[PDB]
Amino acid sequence: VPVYIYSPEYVSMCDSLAKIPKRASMVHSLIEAYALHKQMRIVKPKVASMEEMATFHTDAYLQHLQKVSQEGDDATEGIFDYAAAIGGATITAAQCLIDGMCKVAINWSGGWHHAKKDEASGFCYLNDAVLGILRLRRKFERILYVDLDLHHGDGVEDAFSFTSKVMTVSLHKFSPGFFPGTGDVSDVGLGKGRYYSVNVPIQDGIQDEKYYQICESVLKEVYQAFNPKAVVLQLGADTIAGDPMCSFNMTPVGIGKCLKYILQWQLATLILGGGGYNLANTARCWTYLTGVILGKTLSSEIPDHEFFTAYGPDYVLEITPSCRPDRNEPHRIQQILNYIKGNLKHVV
Amino acid sequence: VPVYIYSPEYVSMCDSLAKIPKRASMVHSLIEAYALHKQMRIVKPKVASMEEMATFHTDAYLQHLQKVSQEGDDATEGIFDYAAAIGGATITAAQCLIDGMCKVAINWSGGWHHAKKDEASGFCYLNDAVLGILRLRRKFERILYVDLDLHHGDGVEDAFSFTSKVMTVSLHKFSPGFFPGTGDVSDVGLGKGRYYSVNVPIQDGIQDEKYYQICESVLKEVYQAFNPKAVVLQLGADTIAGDPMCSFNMTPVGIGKCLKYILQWQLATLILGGGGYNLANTARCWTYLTGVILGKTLSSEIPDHEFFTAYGPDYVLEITPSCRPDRNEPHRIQQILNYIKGNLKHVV
Ligand SMILES: Cc1ccc(C(=O)Nc2cc(C(=O)N(C)C)cc(-c3ccc(C(=O)NO)cc3)c2)cc1
Ligand SMILES: Cc1ccc(C(=O)Nc2cc(C(=O)N(C)C)cc(-c3ccc(C(=O)NO)cc3)c2)cc1
Ligand code: NA
Ligand code: NA
Ligand SMILES: [Zn+2]
Ligand SMILES: [Zn+2]
Repeated sequence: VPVYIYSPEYVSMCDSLAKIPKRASMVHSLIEAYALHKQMRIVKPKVASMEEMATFHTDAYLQHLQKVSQEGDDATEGIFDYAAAIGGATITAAQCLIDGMCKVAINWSGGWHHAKKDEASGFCYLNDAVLGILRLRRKFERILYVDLDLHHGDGVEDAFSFTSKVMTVSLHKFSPGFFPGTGDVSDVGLGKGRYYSVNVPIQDGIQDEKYYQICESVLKEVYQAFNPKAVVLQLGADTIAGDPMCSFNMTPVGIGKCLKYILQWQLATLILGGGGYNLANTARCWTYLTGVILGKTLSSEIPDHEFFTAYGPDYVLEITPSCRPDRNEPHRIQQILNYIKGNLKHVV
Repeated sequence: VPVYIYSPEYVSMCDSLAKIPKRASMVHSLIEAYALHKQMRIVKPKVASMEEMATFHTDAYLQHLQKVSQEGDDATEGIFDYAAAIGGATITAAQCLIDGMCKVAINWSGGWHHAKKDEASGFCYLNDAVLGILRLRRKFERILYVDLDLHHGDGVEDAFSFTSKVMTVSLHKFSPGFFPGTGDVSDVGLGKGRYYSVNVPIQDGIQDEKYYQICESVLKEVYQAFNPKAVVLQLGADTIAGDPMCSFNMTPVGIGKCLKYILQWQLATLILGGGGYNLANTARCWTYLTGVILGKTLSSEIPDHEFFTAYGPDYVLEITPSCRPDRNEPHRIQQILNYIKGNLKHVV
């Protein structure tokens, strides 16, 4: 059955740093509230060690990061303790997969895909996704990373754009001035890790229907033109309607079919989170996806949990798309899918 | 000359509160660097007292904020202090105007237009703009509040919904899911003040010419129809191209014109800053604008000051639009321009 990397101390840990909200708690609180945890194997995460974070980051960086982590912004205090934890969490998820414990491991507080080996970007100071991928390598030769967060999962792409052992697929918003700004379809990787990096530029207003069509064909091509052995899926919920981001118009269900599509492969999957700046909703989303993984249909009545009052004013689990246009012209998308399939003709 | 509300103590204040990043020193540091300050009157703000704040907020509210602000995130500590300091700063600006000390009073760290009398909203705890409006109402009768920050300045509209003594005009983005969510053009005030609340809902990618041209038409009709005596202008720099918000595609010049226009009126104007989450960008903007207020032209190159590295790699004060389309279907805009001009018939 799935593994849920959870421990009170970890949740409380992912609700700290000067500019952090209590999203870890709300997410757990609901998964707990619908009793989904009861259907999972809970594992308590470890705190990664400098030596482990260092598998991907430069000693120099970790040492500095740490140094500052106590001082604050003289970057706040905690970041290193914080990072160490989530990092540890992801690695624990990978370890369980590797140790044929589960075929699905979950770390919803992970997904910090904007960090580099020697640099922090997009409030990510550790690339817990790379650390897990690396960890999967020990038994899995080919790893596939799918990023469904609204932003480009550069950190990870970048981390591996020189090998063909790790393939990444990032569906993100791509518009001049939108962060990070990287990820156009022509960005296929470098040297030997060329054509093993996929990016699908989408625009605002895509809904469940078109988003999945793109998800599925792309994944379809990939799977057979890369034949992976393990998957790292990051599901940042900034594509879900409601979110400050106000860019895509998705609901947990769309993302849920994209999730089912992967799960069916029957491969070792590491499930991460990432953005989701509409607390209640992000919690609605990963709690929904956690149901998908369990094969349980969830009630639409938000239980009476410590954070109930925040699921106003309808207090139900479904999310309704905002009344916003799709600026996605259906043929441009076809131009991209085509391109990609071409790029894939170079993957062996 | 114009007044610049600066205080070492005020900038240190405004550059901290746990998740408050150093935007205040950046803006001063650059205005200071271009030596604009030398041509203004630097006035030290006062802090606001419970009573000054109470002018607009409920003692209950004021005291809750007060309490928490001591504890911290047990919302950090300071919030009350921060609020009362920034409030104090607008109050001072307005008194200067009232005393006919100057014609323009600047407080780039104010413009927290989302706060309610008894509720914080959109990161705003105190509504330092209202308090300044309420301070102008001692001497002035008809106050006009123009809000050119990406968002609807609802807290200040609400505050004056039933009075025809204050007219609020807000140009902002209005789209299903975009915060705060209010501001349609059909939100014209209530009872005694119906038609005294003006809202201009725009879409993404508007640039300097379309934007200005709209601004100018509403302000012309508003000026002739409401005939103001003092102005309160909020210039949140989140419309500028670059900015995380990736919504409008403006440069300080399109906003510089709106400001210049308002200034042609020769009325006591209070300038407030506001959103602007691209620090170097915001500083550039408000430095350009302060130069507008002074009527001076600035070096395209950035002087060398404490936050110099931060303005690279082309170290200049201009900003270039982004390659994103404008979604303001021309015909729809006019519809607004007309509903408004018709609404402005019933104003005395
Ligand atoms: C009140 C307020 C509201 C919003 C922002 C905001 O958007 N901040 C802000 C600025 C920037 C940015 O441009 N940088 C280069 C760091 C990036 C982000 C940002 C947003 C989302 C993600 C993300 O989804 N990571 O995968 C990363 C980074 C946020 C700041 C203040
Ligand atoms: C990484 C990250 C990036 C961005 C945000 C973010 O946008 N937060 C966030 C959430 C909400 C919200 O929905 N509320 C109900 C508070 C509103 C705002 C928000 C955004 C912009 C403004 C503003 O520009 N006022 O003029 C005010 C408030 C920001 C949060 C995290
Ligand atoms: Na996505
Ligand atoms: Na506005
Ligand atoms: Zn994101
Ligand atoms: Zn704003």
